[PDB]
Amino acid sequence: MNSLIAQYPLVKDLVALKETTWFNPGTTSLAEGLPYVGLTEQDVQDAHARLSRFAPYLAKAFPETAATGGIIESELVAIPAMQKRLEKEYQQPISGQLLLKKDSHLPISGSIKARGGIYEVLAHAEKLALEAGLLTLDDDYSKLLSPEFKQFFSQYSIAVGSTGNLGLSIGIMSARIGFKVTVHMSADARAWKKAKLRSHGVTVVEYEQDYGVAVEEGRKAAQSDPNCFFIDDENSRTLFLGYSVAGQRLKAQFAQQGRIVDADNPLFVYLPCGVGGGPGGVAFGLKLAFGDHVHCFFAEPTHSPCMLLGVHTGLHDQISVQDIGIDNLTAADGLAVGRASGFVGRAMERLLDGFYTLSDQTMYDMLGWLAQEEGIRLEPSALAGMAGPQRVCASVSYQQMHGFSAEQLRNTTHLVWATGGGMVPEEEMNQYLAKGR
Ligand SMILES: *Cc1c(COP(=O)(O)O)cnc(C)c1O
Ligand SMILES: [K+]
Repeated sequence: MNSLIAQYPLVKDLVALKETTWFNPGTTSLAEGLPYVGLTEQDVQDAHARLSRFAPYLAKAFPETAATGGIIESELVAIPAMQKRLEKEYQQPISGQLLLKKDSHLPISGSIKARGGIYEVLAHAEKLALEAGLLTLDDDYSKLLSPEFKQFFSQYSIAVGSTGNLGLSIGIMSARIGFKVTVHMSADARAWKKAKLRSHGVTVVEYEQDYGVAVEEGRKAAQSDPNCFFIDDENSRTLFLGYSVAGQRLKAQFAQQGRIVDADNPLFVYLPCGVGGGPGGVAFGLKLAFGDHVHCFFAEPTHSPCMLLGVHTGLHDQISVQDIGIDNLTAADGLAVGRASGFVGRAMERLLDGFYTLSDQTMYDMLGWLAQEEGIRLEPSALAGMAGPQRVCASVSYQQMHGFSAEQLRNTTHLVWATGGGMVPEEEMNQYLAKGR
């Protein structure tokens, strides 16, 4: 701990809550890193194909998706006005072009969890219906909307411990399928989230104290309860694969928009990081899409640097931020995770270029500037990636490490991955806007 600090001087900066940037000196080629992921392009394509089978279902189940034929995807937009504002405010040029991926605006649940969380639920539904002999892979999955199917899914239950987007996404999707669903939340969690889940028929259970203990107790009660599936965001490869679908979806958007990614036109992507499933899965999908020419960076609150700590020390989930005296208290509630994933750090470290932290105030400030400059309103967690471009462009050592020429830097695309905000009510959004400077 001080034993850690002695071996890893960077840990002093973390304990001091200093905004920190760590470039990974151990990245590898895609070919060299792939064996360690434990998943393949075929696994990723099976996820695309599964979401395709569900498209006719989703188009009917969630009519908000009818216009996209039941595909759950988000806009890729250019934010050059925000680019200029960031350059002005932090006095660091951003080379090339700044873009924003609006996972904050995915349909159904308005966050990145509309990828992994929804996918997990649909995969579970499909597996059950297939094993029951009620569905085949060639069926029109619209049939899952029937009263008979709703009865069938009601014979199984799903539970989540989440006060945020994971619970919102899993709850909404599971209730529509017809599972019995329970979301376990602290009593202090925002009313609008509980109202929303309840409006969808989700049972929201609240705990006035010992919430973390409550979730562990729920997870154990489910562990030996055969028809309850308690979501495990620390270990689920299915969540990870659901997120990874973003890689080819993004590649297709770049192609449509006429945007090149190659050795002479690198893509740098900046991904907010909680437990690591979301950014890790997205990063894996990106690497399969773009190979060595995409460079991914994870972004965490200074009060919650669990993945940076885990990868930097090589301890991964064997260490928590609380182990080094950091409080895990942050306005970035989607990122307030004290211990990294059970598998993402080891799976992905060879394929991740860097990890950095930013303070709550920095998130609030940028949140305001983005509303002012681009008219896009996000939750604080979804601004973590927005600091990334200037961390990278400021670092000569990173650039020399990878051998970027000034011309490559000029032709770089910087993509900030926005992860939530679209479903946040006006009141809460106004509160976020009031906190920036
Ligand atoms: C889920 C989430 C993330 C990333 O979370 P992981 O726990 O790493 O999968 C980032 N931003 C928001 C708003 C989220 O809800
Ligand atoms: K984190």
